[PDB]
Amino acid sequence: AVPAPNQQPEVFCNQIFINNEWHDAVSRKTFPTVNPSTGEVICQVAEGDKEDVDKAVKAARAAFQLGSPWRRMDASHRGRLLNRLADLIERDRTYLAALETLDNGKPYVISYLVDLDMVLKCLRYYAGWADKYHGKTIPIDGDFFSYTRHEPVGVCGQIIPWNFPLLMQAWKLGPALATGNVVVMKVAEQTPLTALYVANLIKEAGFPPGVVNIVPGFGPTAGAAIASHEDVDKVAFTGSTEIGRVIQVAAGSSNLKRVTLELGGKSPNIIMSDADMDWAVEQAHFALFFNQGQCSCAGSRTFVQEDIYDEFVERSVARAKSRVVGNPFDSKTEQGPQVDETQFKKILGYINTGKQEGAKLLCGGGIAADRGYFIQPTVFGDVQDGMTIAKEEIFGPVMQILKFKTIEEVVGRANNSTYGLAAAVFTKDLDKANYLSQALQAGTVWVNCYDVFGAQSPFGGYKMSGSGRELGEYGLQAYTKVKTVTVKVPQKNS
Amino acid sequence: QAVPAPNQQPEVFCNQIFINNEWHDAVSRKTFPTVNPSTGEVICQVAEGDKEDVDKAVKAARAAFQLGSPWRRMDASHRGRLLNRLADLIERDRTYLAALETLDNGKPYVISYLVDLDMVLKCLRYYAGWADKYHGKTIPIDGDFFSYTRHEPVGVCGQIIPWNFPLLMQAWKLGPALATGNVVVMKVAEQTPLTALYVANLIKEAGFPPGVVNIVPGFGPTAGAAIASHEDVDKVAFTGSTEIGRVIQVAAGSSNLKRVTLELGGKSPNIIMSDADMDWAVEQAHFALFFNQGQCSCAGSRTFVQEDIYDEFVERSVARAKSRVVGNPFDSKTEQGPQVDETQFKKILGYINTGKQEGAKLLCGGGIAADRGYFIQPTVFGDVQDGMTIAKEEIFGPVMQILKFKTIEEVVGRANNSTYGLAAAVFTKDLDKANYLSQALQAGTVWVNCYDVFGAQSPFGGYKMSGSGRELGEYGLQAYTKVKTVTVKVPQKNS
Amino acid sequence: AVPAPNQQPEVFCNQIFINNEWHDAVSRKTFPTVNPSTGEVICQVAEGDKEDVDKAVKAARAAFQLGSPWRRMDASHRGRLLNRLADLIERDRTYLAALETLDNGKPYVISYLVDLDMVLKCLRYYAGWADKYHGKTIPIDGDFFSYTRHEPVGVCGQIIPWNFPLLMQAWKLGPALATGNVVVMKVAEQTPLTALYVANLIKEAGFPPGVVNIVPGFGPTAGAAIASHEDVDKVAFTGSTEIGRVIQVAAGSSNLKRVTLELGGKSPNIIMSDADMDWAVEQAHFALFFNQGQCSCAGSRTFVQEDIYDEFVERSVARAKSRVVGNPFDSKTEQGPQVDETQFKKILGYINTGKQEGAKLLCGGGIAADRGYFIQPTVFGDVQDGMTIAKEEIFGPVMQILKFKTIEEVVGRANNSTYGLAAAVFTKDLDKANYLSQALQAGTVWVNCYDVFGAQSPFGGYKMSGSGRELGEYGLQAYTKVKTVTVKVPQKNS
Amino acid sequence: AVPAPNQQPEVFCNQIFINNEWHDAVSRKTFPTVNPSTGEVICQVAEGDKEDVDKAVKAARAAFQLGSPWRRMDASHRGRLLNRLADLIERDRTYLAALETLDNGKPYVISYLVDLDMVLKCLRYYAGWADKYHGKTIPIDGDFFSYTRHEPVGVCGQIIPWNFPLLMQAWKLGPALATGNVVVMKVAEQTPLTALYVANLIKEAGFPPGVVNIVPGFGPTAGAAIASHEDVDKVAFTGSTEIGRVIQVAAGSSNLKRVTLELGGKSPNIIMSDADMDWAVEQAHFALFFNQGQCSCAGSRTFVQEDIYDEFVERSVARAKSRVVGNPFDSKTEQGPQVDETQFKKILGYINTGKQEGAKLLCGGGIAADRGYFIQPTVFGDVQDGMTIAKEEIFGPVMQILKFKTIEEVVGRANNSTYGLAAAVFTKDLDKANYLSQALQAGTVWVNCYDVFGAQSPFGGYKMSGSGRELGEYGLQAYTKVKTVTVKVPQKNS
Ligand SMILES: O=C(NCc1ccc2c(c1)OCO2)c1c(Cl)cccc1Cl
Ligand SMILES: O=C(NCc1ccc2c(c1)OCO2)c1c(Cl)cccc1Cl
Ligand SMILES: O=C(NCc1ccc2c(c1)OCO2)c1c(Cl)cccc1Cl
Ligand code: NA
Ligand code: NA
Ligand code: NA
Ligand code: NA
Repeated sequence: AVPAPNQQPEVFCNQIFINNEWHDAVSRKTFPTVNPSTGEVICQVAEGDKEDVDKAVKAARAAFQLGSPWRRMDASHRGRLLNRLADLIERDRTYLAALETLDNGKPYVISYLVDLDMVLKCLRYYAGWADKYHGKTIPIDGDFFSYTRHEPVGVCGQIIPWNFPLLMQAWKLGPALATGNVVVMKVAEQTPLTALYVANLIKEAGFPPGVVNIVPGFGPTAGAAIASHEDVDKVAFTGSTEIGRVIQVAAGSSNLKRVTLELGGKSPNIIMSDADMDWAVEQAHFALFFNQGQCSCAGSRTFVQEDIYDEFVERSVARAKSRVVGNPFDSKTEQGPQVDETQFKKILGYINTGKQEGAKLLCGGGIAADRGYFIQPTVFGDVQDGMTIAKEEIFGPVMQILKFKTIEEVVGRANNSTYGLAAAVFTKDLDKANYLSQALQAGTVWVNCYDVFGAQSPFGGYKMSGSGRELGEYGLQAYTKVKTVTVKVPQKNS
Repeated sequence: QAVPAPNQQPEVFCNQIFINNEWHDAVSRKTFPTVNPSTGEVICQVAEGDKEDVDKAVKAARAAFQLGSPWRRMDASHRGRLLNRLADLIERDRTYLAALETLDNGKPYVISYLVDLDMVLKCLRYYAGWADKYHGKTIPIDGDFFSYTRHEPVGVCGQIIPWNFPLLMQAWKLGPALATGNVVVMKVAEQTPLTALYVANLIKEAGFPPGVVNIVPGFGPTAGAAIASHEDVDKVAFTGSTEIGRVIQVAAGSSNLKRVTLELGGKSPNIIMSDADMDWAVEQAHFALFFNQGQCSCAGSRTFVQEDIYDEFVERSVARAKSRVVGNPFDSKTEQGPQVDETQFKKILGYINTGKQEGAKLLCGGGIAADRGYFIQPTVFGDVQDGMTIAKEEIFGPVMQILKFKTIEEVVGRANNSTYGLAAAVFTKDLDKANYLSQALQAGTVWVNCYDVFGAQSPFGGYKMSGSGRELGEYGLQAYTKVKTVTVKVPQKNS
Repeated sequence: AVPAPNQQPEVFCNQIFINNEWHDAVSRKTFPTVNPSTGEVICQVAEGDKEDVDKAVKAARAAFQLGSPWRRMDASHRGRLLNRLADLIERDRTYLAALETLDNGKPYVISYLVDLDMVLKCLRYYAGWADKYHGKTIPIDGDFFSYTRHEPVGVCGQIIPWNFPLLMQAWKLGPALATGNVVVMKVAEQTPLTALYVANLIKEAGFPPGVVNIVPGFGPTAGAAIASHEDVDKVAFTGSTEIGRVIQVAAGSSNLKRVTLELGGKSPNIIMSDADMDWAVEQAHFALFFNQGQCSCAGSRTFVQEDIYDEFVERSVARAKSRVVGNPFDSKTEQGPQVDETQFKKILGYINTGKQEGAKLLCGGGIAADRGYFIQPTVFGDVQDGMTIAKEEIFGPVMQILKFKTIEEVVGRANNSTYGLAAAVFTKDLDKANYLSQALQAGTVWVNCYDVFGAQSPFGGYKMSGSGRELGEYGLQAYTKVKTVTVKVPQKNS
Repeated sequence: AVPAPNQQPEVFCNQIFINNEWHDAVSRKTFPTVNPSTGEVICQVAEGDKEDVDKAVKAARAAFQLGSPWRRMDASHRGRLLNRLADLIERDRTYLAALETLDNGKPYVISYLVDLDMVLKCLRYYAGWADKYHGKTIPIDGDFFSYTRHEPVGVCGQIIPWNFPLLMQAWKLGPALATGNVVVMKVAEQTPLTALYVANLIKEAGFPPGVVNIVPGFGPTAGAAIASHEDVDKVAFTGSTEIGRVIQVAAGSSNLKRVTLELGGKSPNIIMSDADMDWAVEQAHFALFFNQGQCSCAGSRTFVQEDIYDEFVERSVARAKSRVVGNPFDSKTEQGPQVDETQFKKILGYINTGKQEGAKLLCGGGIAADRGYFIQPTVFGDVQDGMTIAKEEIFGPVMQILKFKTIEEVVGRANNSTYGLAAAVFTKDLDKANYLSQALQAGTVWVNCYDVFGAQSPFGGYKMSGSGRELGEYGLQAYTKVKTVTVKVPQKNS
């Protein structure tokens, strides 16, 4: 049950957010953001640059000063505030789902039922962590009392992508604020709007000024400013593998700030011959096509055992051909447009590359509409490991199906990747499942499911898919600094 | 490693009461005989501790626990060193202790050596590593305060251990209590005090301060009951029959509100799905029931077998029980030794006669295996029904119950229809069946495609009437730890 | 600020709460509850007994059945429910605060600012714990995958005292529900009203029927029925130590149910000569007299170093004499009546006992008013360790001041007690504080403060003051069962 | 209680350690290691370069392969091996302490009682962690079973310094091997000998070949090759802040490997007017001069309250003048030589800068012997914040004493540093101790003591002092990779 969408949501916030106030760029420059369904400009947005980031970092640093409201505040109260934000986001849930859909392209039903639900669950989960992340009292040798405090890292720079604007914002803000940090956040030029509105609610919820600061703008400018800043303590970045290198380089050439990265992937989805066919087919479709295919953990390498290959493919093509593409605000729409023109063209490039290399086109393969960046759900069969489409992140509605024989074989082929973000195993066999989840070199391994995310369970990549983890108790460690205090005592006893 | 040839008649060097690192006679000067179950002959006399010797033990322990004492001041890391030393000393005397364990208890020497001793060693060494790693917390309390917790020793811990695993039970008790800075007054089984008393000697040699560990051999209703009722015992831990754990607890509740943990009986279900690996399932089910002469609280004493494989399984099961070699525990061919004593001997025989009378199908064995010693034939009952006494009551002997079932919903309900809940097992190749069953079974430990798999790392304990609280793992430390909160006014609290 | 109270609040809930339903006793019996300030009957309340307990237990068992809504419910959602309950409670904060004062006698200002706030903070704390109490994956020897599940204990009997009716309810429900248990709760016959109103809010919050059942009645009847019930998996009791020994006895001869107890105390409050005099004096007054002296952790043995003893006693007597006793609804009132005639009489007896013992009566010592159960703030000086008033829990506004010379001396004297619930030290010296915080045999040691409770920090007794802990992560341990699952795997790797 | 030293220990191991075998450098080149007490060459050592690092890494990768002896080994057994290694090191304790002194210069008595003891305690501490670092079972939403495996990070590059050759090696090997990692370790060109002997003991203990590989050589060559390697999964560096940057840059332009740094410091040692004079003076001397002043956490900024400043400075100078410099093998020697000519000249240069900037040279300040790199214990008084010697890590026997007035003042000046490795407070006051321990921006705060290390308490810096922690349970985090496994189940229940 979903409330009727306002298909033309008004935009209220489009400037830079610092100290709970709205600011034009120092330069007074602005940039257009576009509706990827129509190609029409939604509105102009403040274009943040190095000098704007400087203002934002200075505001955060002051907010973080010892004895400030934010620093003195009860941990439990940081929790109440996160809970209040959740309630405000829920109050304006219909509006935000619509705004997300307008700015990003994903179906309003998914924005509402998935993205918005997950945002509420993430903030609410982390609200609970604010006063429960304990330090230790330590049985150290000698006549001493030793213990640790789990202190905030400090000023945290956070750069989030366009594929899940609201959710990614929440994945970052939850652990950061629960642990008492202050934030300087750069949002994607493609999808700045929803985050800017949330900043208004952050103000409304009662967060002290300077605790959260959002600077819309371009990456080569605003993003690198954060990563290179001499007073930023930590930088978390979710984006492509390409941009990620550009960040850790800039971040290491400054003040030795802490760095975490959530990057691309080429995740294998393995279908053993004893898997439930109907289930494995629907899940493989879901695994790849979700969010217009725009997921780092997309199941973009579908390994199918030879004995069931033909039937699996047969059933998969029918499912991809029945996938409804169109107006994101139509309840019946399964697939919206790609986020922008640059993505649109790049996806079409990979499709054409697939054909040249001898992959077998089974459906789609071309443009799905003359208006907006709609691409047809595309499926490639008989893919081989050495193909570009088998190796590179496409980030589009393009599915690759490979055939294997043995379980030992597929382990080697699934693991032969510079990526290692996620993987899946579909089988009914207890031993096969335990064998594969242990042997697969990925941060998350799903068994008989896919894209199962909980605020409670960590997500992150092995290898070149990134470092560190988000979500769960683990997501706190990156936003925490350990101080050991060791006190001479008259006589230590047990 | 290879099993060294055993001295089949090892000498006894310790048979008295151990208090403050010294050997005592009982006050009454009374001693009692401990028997060799393989021959029925007396091994030696053992000082017979009673309440008055327990009072000496508790006084001793209390003194060693005093603020400023060597034990209380000792670095936690050092308590770990002490535990490793003890382990090193036991490994030195492993051949001797393994043989002594066989002499006093009856279990095959090869098993004492390769199983019991290895597990004792692994248990002590594991907890040696916990000594300096069980942290309290610092806590982000509201207001201008600094709040933290100290995990302090619970104090004077009375520990009563059974006879089925004398060395191992000792280790399971000493490991966590010593790692966390406690002192102990231990009462060992009258059937098997010898090995525990020799280890008391090793505890001295290892360097533990006097009074940290005190051992009082004696009888249950006297020595054991005195620990449970003592006004200066802070914790009592009892492993044994469900029947006696009831008594022990009843005593603790009427004394000083001491902390109590129990490790009691069971009638654990071993569930064989039709898709199980047959040969594997057959050998594991045999092991699951017959191990240690069937003398395990977690014995797989209700063998549920899916109807399609029932006949084959029962046939293979009876073949294996028929081939199981019973005899002298020092002969390497022996898989089964005598039961622990005559009382058990007869109780098991009684249960067998009950099973026959109540209409269970006697498939093999069924009576005495030798004229001398407490040897019983490995016994298998087929067509066992839930309502039968032998399907309900713990037998603690080499008596196997095999029950037929049809569906997975059926077996879960039947397995869970028990006052016990110590352990359970599931043999199947299907992921969903394993997961469905491991979640649904009301048992403290669930084994999947294996049985009797223990590790110092993984907690062990029962649901329902099989006791309360756990042993082993990090959880074993909780029952031996006391939490103190210290909350301090500070000038200005900041994150 | 504090809103004006309705001094004659209406009563809505006075029956037995089972399956979200209000029931009369099977016997149709009711009992009168009395207003301690006036000695007048407030209303009649259903008198539950063994048959009513038996119905409650059955309902709880049924709600706890595998596949039930409460068992299948996401842990995070149990969290939502506790937060909703807290919200409904805060909604009715002004009303519940007045009802608490009417039935119990404590000053309304304190019911509102202390009791009700701590109730809210408690439930909101545990809401956070619902989906964060993880089991473990364990590196066991051999080719095995071993892990633990932290399952609920099941049907939990909870018996709560009359001194903090609402807060003790929360201390019990928070952890039990966060961990997925079901509850059969016996409330005190002196103060059943506020707890019954909360049950109404538990139904309104959306808790499934049977998850919380509340049976008002008497101890020898309803209480013993819970403790002795064959189908109750755990019993938690807070109250006098004598009655605690009975509850622990009932559980032993039934079904080996897990029992935790929170019992009495005779907590030492240690004042070193280097302490802040003004703070120490006001804190020692607070520590003994708070809640009409009706706290098990009351600082009922005030040890004062001999060099500041004369001055401390002077200030302490003056403070006691100025303490305003009267209508708990008058904002000027610091001290209401004792909870009932039985307590009233007990306190009078203890006062006389001290007098006959040769303790010096420095002020008070009699009845403070005609109506209700009011007792004059009373102070004894030159108290000795062997005195009955120095050893037994008085649970009234009766202060015991003792003189000591050295720190090594006061440690011994402080510890020479069969109780061990709490302790405090007042000093400015770092080493003195550490020495004493380590040496005192108490579950809680306060330094330069007293009665500082936080939802995050555990509370419970050493020795005969009880077993187990409430509050904090520790509060969850008693409400969880550990299950180990150990699985054979093909080949264990790190 | 110290065994007599062999003042000329024989060298048995001087090559590259790969696969438990001793290797010459590919180029066959070698370099001299010097005795800093005599300036004379002890012996030549294999000069490993990029090609050799390449061999070692391949060796490590092979030992880490799924199904290998190290990967299949019981975790408890990894612990048994660490204990065996510790026992072997204890067997050869006299020899190792003598060789440490010979190569490094530290007093033999210190090498024996401090260094080797701490080495033993570190290896034994972590041996105990081997089978106790659990993953989690997670109460995720939905019908799933979700859990984490704590897997090894893989091939770990470890570059260690020359100030604590043996202890540093153990600080790295302990956590790394306890978690099942494999290691390529680069030892200091100045002190490579003891570490290579320890590798012979690693072979003796029974560690599978390729689990530990040691490549002696130079920083710009061997050290850089490790950091830039495309098959190294993690890099841990300890040394100057300068080189730490080089490492973090090289380690970012390669394969996004994990990086932890332990860098320099300029740690504030704060003496309040109510401190114990005798104790504070001896401890401030220890804090600075320990190990020829060669400790990153040295108390190289001694702040003294003006009321006690004069007396503290007088006592400190007297103690510095009394410090015995000489042959490290002489039981009376308190201070040996600096590590090498480079450091020798660098410290004398800092001394020169100190005099040129107008800090009061109170004692020492020159060369202490005609042979070897001995420098007199030096004390500067009236040091100001803006002086080079008050800002830069000197890493030698050069003490700075500063005057302050208020606790608010000293807090601001102590934190006014790009370094935050450690700090200390000497006071008898409870409140002052707590205010400072919280306010000081350092990774370790000592109260009424200094340089108190325990295997159990974590160590590491804030800001430019590095990232991450060593020792304790936290020391395990940088060596662990988290895999989340999420499994579809029939019907989830609590
Ligand atoms: O709808 C779901 N995932 C969609 C999804 C895919 C990729 C994502 C994501 C959500 O969040 C970030 O990346 C989903 C499902 Cl089927 C089961 C459990 C929990 C969740 Cl959240
Ligand atoms: O008001 C307080 N305590 C009063 C109090 C006394 C005894 C109690 C209690 C509260 O809760 C149960 O027992 C109080 C104080 Cl002075 C400081 C910090 C936090 C709190 Cl909650
Ligand atoms: O000798 C000690 N520190 C000397 C020391 C200084 C700097 C260090 C170190 C040891 O290890 C690495 O850095 C020391 C002390 Cl006084 C007390 C407790 C534990 C320790 Cl280990
Ligand atoms: Na857009
Ligand atoms: Na015997
Ligand atoms: Na009342
Ligand atoms: Na050298």
